[PDB]
Amino acid sequence: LNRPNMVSVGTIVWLSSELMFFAGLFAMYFTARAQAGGAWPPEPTELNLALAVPVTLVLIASSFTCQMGVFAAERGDVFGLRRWYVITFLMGLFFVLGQGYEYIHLVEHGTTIPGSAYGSVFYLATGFHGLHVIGGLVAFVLLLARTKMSKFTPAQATAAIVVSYYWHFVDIVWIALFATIYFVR
Amino acid sequence: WSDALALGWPTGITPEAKLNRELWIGSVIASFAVGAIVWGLIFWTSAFHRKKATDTELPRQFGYNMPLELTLTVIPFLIISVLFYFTVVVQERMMHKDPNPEVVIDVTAFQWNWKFGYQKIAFADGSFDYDGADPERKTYLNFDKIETLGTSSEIPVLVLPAGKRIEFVLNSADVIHGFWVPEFLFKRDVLPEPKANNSDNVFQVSEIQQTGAFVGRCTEMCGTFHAMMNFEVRVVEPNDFKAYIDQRNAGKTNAEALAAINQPPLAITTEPFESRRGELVPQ
Amino acid sequence: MHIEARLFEILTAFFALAAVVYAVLTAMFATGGVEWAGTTALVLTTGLTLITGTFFRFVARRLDTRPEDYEDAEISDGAGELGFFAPHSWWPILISLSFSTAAVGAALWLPWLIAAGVAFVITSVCGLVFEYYWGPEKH
Amino acid sequence: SSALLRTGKQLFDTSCVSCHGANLQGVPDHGPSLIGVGEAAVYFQVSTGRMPAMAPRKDPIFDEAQIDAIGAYVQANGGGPTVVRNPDGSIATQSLRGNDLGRGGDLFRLNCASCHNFTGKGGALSSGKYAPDLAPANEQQILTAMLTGPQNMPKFSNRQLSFEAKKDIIAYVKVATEARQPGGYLLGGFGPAPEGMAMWIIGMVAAIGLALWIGARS
Ligand SMILES: CC(C)=CCC/C(C)=C/CC/C(C)=C\CC/C(C)=C/CC/C(C)=C/CC/C(C)=C/CC/C(C)=C\CC/C(C)=C\CC/C(C)=C/CC1=C(C)C(=O)c2ccccc2C1=O
Ligand code: HEC
Ligand code: HEC
Ligand SMILES: [Cu+2]
Repeated sequence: LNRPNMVSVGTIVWLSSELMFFAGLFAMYFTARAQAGGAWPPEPTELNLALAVPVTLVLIASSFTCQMGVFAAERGDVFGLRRWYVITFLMGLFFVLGQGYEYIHLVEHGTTIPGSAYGSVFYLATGFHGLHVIGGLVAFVLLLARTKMSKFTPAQATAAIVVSYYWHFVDIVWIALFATIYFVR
Repeated sequence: WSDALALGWPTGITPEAKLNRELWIGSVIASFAVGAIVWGLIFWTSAFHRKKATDTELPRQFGYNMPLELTLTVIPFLIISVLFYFTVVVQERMMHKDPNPEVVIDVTAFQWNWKFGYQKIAFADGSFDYDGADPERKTYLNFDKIETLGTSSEIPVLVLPAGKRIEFVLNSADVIHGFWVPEFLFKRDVLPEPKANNSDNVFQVSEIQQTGAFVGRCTEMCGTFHAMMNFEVRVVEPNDFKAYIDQRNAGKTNAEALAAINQPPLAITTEPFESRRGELVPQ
Repeated sequence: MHIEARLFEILTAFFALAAVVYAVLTAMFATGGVEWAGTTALVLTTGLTLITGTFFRFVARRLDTRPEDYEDAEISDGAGELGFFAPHSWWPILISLSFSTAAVGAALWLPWLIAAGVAFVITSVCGLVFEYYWGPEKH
Repeated sequence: SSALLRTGKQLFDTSCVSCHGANLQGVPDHGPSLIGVGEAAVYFQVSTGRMPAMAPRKDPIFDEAQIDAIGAYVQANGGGPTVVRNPDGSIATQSLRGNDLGRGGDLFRLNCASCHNFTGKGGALSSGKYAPDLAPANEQQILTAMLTGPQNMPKFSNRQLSFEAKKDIIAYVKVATEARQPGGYLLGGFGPAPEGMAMWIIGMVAAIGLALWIGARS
């Protein structure tokens, strides 16, 4: 029975809704850029492309690690699943820490949320994505803990798969945000 | 006879208002026709009651009449296309903005009152080259020399000439307001930063046929006393208008400048009712 | 699953057409140029429909006909054993109470209440996720 | 100067004249008299964003030298308290801070703590209104508020509370709102209500969790 997977359908449609949420955020950002004429990144702001690219590379690497974990999960092997998902969790935590460090260095040199119109849209566009990353990390921890406490079944496999493409959605959203904020300007 | 088919629309004091009223009456007649036909169909089909003589024979169970679907989907396209054509025509004929008006009023809306400016007068007869102030704009609001300011005890009155091209430039100090004079059959929102919000805060009327007093309301949501932002428009002849402008250039209030040309100095259409608190109030 | 994919594909086509038309017609003939809000909204609505329709198409392209996708199917064809459907549970109301606590702490700016609500949300979601997987107690 | 100040008040058709009148005698409908308060009342009411209104603290509209103008205008109509300036032209920041702390704390507990708190937190008053937290308040703002006595707050004249005592109280407040706590996490600055809540939600939860782990259930 169960020719298509039901948790998969649910996760896909919910990911679509979250795409609409990020649509709202992108609209907020794209407006008020057309109002800043000239040096539209204002008085004190300078983005650090020497630190923005490594964290993106780590995020893509984590996506690849998660896909490898999915491959390990499709065959009834739980230990490879665990290894690859621990690696993915660590890479994601490193991304989050790098983003926080960039936040600190950017806030102690000017740009703040109540300081300018650019700081507000920048911080809201990136912080909600960071929150989604933290949610994905929590999901990873819960999935691993659940694998520890019962026999490995196709339901466990399905859980791994749906968590994986949630992570992939987060990664593609970050790619869009990065391309929009650091290159297009 | 057409006073009933206008559903309460006041007869306009402006040619664009007259055109709008014609379009409105035509559309209302069309909608009444369609609604009457549909009501007739429903009330007719409500005579197909179950007859007691009807045996154990259900109705014809037909369903799925295919060409009727195409017919009833092709006619409403016709009606809506005709209405859209005429709507586009009238809405282009309602926002014209010729470059050479005769009077330019600067309307400013703030928290629960109005302020009018008299920016420029330039009559086509050849006369009345008036001007504005701009020594103090130090950033989007407009300041002039002859300004009519309303208060909670006196309602602002905007004196305008009859039969002249008038232009309005709308600006708000804090929040969104609305500029509705019902006799114009037209209204527009008053925005804080109209340029940074890509809005056209400028609109013109060709002439005002009648004379006298007309009311004006706010049509936004502004806060507590949103229902207490009324104003009045007084339309006089260009001679009374030159008399008023001169009596105002000589330092005089709006009420005195109005009493100088034999006009009631206070608003006769609406009255400056107190900022009320209730009926049982301890006054 | 042909009709689901076809529905979402029709929606995607219409949304993409509307998006591109609105984008170019605001690039021209507009008081300030591109509108930049409705354009983004329509583009990402098209993206939503595209994601869902593409997933459904990929699922349908590698699946045998189901008893509910085939007329002349019999009710004895679906005979078998369906999935697992949860009986009674009290974790949803606790999740809702935790989320409401965090929401009240965000409405009235109280960071201690926000943190307590977040911790309660984590705890109750853990309880919901582990409910049918805890083993017997090890004594 | 006083000329742009009159324009500051008069041409502020949105802000000033509708509530108080161009005579500054006070419109009976909207606003009080406003004839005897000096530049101190203006500097407190406007720089804290409480003035021109439609009453929590907000960000001020007028910033650049059009506050001191309106203050000089209000003062020129009728005398009153003035803003304390450093002998350079600016408004005093460090010079307003006193050196005596015990006296400042005694006077704070006697005259001020009854409404706000021991350490400057907020307080609850009757029928709605409250007393605010004193952490976001500036030092000239403390001085001017204590001089003018805003809504429901008593007016502490300079003849009943000397300027030296006011400086000591300012010092005590700025030290009580900026000092680290040598005990751990500050639980809000109130008494044992946060402490009892923390006990119930942290300590007792940890204890009952340890009991659930160690003991058996059946
Ligand atoms: C069981 C019953 C009380 C026996 C009655 C027998 C008979 C009727 C005696 C007559 C007495 C009648 C007439 C008067 C009653 C009042 C009187 C007896 C009070 C004396 C004190 C004493 C008896 C307390 C009663 C028992 C006590 C309240 C137990 C409640 C807690 C138990 C049941 C488990 C709670 C589990 C706990 C770890 C999780 C809850 C976490 C938090 C929300 C607890 C709630 C909570 C509490 C309990 C606080 O005390 C508190 C104090 C300050 C700030 C906040 C809180 C707070 O949030
Ligand atoms: C009608 C709204 C309103 C507006 C707008 C307004 N005032 Fe007020 N003002 C009041 C009221 C009412 C009070 C009394 C304080 C209270 O009720 O809490 C007050 C109090 C004051 C006080 C303190 C009075 C005292 O005795 O210490 C000052 C100073 C003041 N206003 C100045 C101004 C100035 C200057 C402007 C123009 C920039 C202005 N206000 C605009 C209504 C207003
Ligand atoms: C309960 C009566 C009461 C007393 C006594 C009192 N306060 Fe106030 N205080 C208030 C109220 C009410 C306000 C709010 C003023 C307003 O909203 O306009 C206030 C406002 C203030 C502010 C303004 C804070 C801000 O951020 O705007 C300061 C500073 C202040 N008080 C200091 C003091 C000092 C120092 C003392 C002791 C000399 C004191 N207060 C005594 C009730 C009181
Ligand atoms: Cu209004």
